[PDB]
Amino acid sequence: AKKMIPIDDDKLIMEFKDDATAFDGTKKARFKGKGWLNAQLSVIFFKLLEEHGIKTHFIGVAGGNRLIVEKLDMYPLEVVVRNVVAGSLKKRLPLPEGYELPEPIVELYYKNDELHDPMINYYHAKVLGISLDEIKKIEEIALKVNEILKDYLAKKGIILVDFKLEFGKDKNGDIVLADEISPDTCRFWDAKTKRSLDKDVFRFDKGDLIEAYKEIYERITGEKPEF
Amino acid sequence: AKKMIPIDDDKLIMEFKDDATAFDGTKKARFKGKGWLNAQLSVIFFKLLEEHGIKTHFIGVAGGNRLIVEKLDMYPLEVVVRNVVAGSLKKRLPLPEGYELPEPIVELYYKNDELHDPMINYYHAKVLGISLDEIKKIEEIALKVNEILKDYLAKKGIILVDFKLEFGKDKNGDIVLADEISPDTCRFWDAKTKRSLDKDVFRFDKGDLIEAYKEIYERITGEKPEF
Repeated sequence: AKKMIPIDDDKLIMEFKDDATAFDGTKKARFKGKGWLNAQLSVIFFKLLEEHGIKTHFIGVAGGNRLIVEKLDMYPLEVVVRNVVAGSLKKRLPLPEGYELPEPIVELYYKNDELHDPMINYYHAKVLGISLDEIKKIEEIALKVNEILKDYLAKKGIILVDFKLEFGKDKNGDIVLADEISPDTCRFWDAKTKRSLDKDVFRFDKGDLIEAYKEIYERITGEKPEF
Repeated sequence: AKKMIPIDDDKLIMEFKDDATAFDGTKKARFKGKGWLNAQLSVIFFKLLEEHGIKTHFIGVAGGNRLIVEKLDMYPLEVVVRNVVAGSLKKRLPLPEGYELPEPIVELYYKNDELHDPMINYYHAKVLGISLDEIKKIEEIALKVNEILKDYLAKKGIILVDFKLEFGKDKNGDIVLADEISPDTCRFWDAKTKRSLDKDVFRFDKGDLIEAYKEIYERITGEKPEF
């Protein structure tokens, strides 16, 4: 879905591709224009978060589907924030899809292909070299990001169901939001109909992925995508 | 492995059986005298913890393989403390069996047969009705229990690799250690040889289960079991 291209010690290129993968690599397809949409939406979200005082790796656009991003010492984590029950949570808590959580859930996943990205807690993280203070800072950022995105999206008739973040550390030792923010990494439901406007359309053949991602883009920007 | 028999609102009978189960019920066998050993060892450990100020459900012995225990509102948790890498941890962190942890790991598991007892974090626990203060108290108790047991066992040439606890709440709202403490619920390794003196002998056919459990009993008591 994405390619990283080194420029120097300070920055690199993050390039969004049209490739889509699901179910641990077993499902694959290419969607023309997906890269452009995910790149554009990431930029929109990064800029919004920066305005709200969230440090992100976003530096600038490099034309096409390319972003210039800050080089970081990456944490081997995927940080998932969940507002509504969906996806893997249904296999952890006996709650139905669509269940409204009384407060957000934050889950930490250890990025490790061989172990298939298992969930971890604060004690496992410490063994991996991540201090409890770092973990607390990471979850604090993720929860603030959640508030900003959910509020922003709700005013555009979209329910932020859940989303996945990655983080790294900059040269000052500050924790910086990295990776992407897109319909690939978030669950987005229409507020009126509850239908998926995200990667679940591809995961479960709910319709046309490109049309769903365009709809998100159009609702957010107020204009049709130019590509 | 165990049966619970209600007496009244204050207490019940916890009875230890000779049955052994492994790998989610797929492996079964009966070991003559296992119930007696697990009952006796639980009593020994409960008494030791009580002397060190740990609240446990232990009230008294009711002859044979029967303990009288306090009735509690049980938490739907299994709390696992790990000092040495073994078992399921090898599938979560890329560390070898026998790896010495820099500090103990505490894992919370949601007791739910349908979901196969998935691991959970503090956020999932809150959704299940368990406050962060309760979770903190539970882990504090578990970590203290760990120190007491590991110190006690090391002076008898046994390495406490890991163990599993359950807890409930008494009528005063205090958090009380429940279930059992035995070679069924702990990993015990000989300090000299590193060989299993616990349920792993049954799990992986490492030898005679009864002989292993007797050895633990003999090392702890200083005398051969009478049954």
